[PDB]
Amino acid sequence: NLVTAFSNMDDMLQKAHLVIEGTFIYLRDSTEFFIRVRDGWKKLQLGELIPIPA
Amino acid sequence: NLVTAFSNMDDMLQKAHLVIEGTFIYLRDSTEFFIRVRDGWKKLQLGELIPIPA
Amino acid sequence: NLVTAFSNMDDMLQKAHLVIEGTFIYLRDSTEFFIRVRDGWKKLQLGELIPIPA
Repeated sequence: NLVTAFSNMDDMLQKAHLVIEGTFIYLRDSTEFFIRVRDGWKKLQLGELIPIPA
Repeated sequence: NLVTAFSNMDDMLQKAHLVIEGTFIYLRDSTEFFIRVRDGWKKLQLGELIPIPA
Repeated sequence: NLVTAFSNMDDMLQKAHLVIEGTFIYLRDSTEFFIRVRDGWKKLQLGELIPIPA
């Protein structure tokens, strides 16, 4: 539907049925993103962390 | 606005006016993602399929 | 929450507190995408512009 999150990848992996296909998944611990697709997930390619200006 | 989908890329290509710029596009057949932008689309870089745990 | 936008990267960089972590950020001028994460942003890897069919 939109975007949800999990503490980490393993939490995401065990809750495949709680996420509808085509939804974005944020991993709080690693600040990474995955997408729930048919029969699994796919990792979104993200760049290096851009620190917030002072 | 958010996220929509098409069966495949060609269906997406012929419906450019049905998707507002800045929207995410899921291709059901290839489980790929595109983003509708100014004057076209851009393919989102996704990783290999991560199979669901047994 | 979902998706928002800025004219360009610099406008985005000065408004870090206007975007909640886990939100997608579209840059109108460069038609690029970033994601607001913990302590900053991360650039989404996008492909070359796919022109709209005539």
